[PDB]
Amino acid sequence: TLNGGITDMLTELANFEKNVSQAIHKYNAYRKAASVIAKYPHKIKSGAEAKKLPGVGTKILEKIDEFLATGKLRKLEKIRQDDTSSSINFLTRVSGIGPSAARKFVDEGIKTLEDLRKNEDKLNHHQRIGLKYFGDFEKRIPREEMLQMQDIVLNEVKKVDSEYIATVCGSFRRGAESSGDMDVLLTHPSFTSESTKQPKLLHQVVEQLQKVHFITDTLSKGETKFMGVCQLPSKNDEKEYPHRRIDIRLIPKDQYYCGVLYFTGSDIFNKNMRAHALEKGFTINEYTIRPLGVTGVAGEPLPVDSEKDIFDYIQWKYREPKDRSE
DNA sequence: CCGACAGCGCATCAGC
DNA sequence: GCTGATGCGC
DNA sequence: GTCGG
Ligand SMILES: Cc1cn([C@H]2C[C@H](O)[C@@H](COP(=O)(O)OP(=O)(O)[C@H](Cl)P(=O)(O)O)O2)c(=O)[nH]c1=O
Ligand SMILES: [Cl-]
Ligand SMILES: [Cl-]
Ligand SMILES: [Mg+2]
Ligand code: NA
Ligand code: NA
Repeated sequence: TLNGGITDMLTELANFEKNVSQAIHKYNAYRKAASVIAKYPHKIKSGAEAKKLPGVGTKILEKIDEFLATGKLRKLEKIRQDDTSSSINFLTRVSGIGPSAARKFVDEGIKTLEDLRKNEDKLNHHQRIGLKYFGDFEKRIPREEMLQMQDIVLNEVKKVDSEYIATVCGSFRRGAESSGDMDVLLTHPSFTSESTKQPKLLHQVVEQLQKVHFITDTLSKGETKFMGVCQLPSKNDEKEYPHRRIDIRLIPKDQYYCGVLYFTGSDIFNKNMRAHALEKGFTINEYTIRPLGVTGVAGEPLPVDSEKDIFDYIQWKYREPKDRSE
């Protein structure tokens, strides 16, 4: 990409803040500046040029100047020399291994991919699966494969009940050419806001996708969220597709637009939009938008008939999913 | 000069 | 086993 | 680490 060196540097700094420092706001800060720079259709030539962009303040500006001048950041080279941090940075790339498990592993002398394989009895189920598919889960999903997965999922939910609705969200719905996982929003006029004629709806759908061997593994399961692993069928004589992460969310119908807003993101967009909602006197979660009182108590859920209605309350112009790629 | 920084679902662990 | 906190991931 | 107040 055009400013790929700068956004790589910021992402590496961000990974350090998340994985090692656990400095969440510094993580998001590096991450926000990385987002707006990758989006800027111009070759950044100095830190001052970048300091014109939102999210880029003094210290990211200075780090841009250092990186432009040298190809490097001393901070990053020092982190890369730190064995504990670097081991932690690697181990947190396994799905299910965060900073706590990472440094637990490192103190146990477990710090490599093959260390993990030798001590698999030390991993919980999520971590075992993350290790099993580690190479797979480093691979992104071409949009063309996302279309095939979408075809399978949307038809299968119709097979369980023809009035299920399934919307593939996340980066795919913002039009990305590749995606990290598959995010499937699901609902049914049976299910309205927690007035349940009887649940088990998500399990029914998961059952069916397991039955056709699309879902191959389970990471988490509740009444509203399933996390697991799935795989496209291969044709005879031919290399398997990589296994893929999948998240399916079952949401009440009267909450569909909040659900699809949230599940479409991006995460930075969601954080920004939700912050502006607080500034305007509302709170937005995946289910509802509510008013806030002076003392902060949330009101009752507001009517929503579209994504645009949510933008209207907080006095934003509607943004197509493709322009929410923050 | 400093405090805010989104909001949630599910799994597991520590202590009882 | 439960509560409540922590961990990890959308 | 940035931003807004
Ligand atoms: C991680 C995260 C996600 N979301 C919402 C917004 C997200 O859009 C939605 C999907 O989460 P995802 O992790 O799959 O994000 P994505 O956009 O699909 C990624 Cl670019 P990729 O999967 O293609 O690699 O969940 C949040 O609201 N807060 C969050 O902290
Ligand atoms: Cl570097
Ligand atoms: Cl709610
Ligand atoms: Mg996704
Ligand atoms: Na991970
Ligand atoms: Na996801």
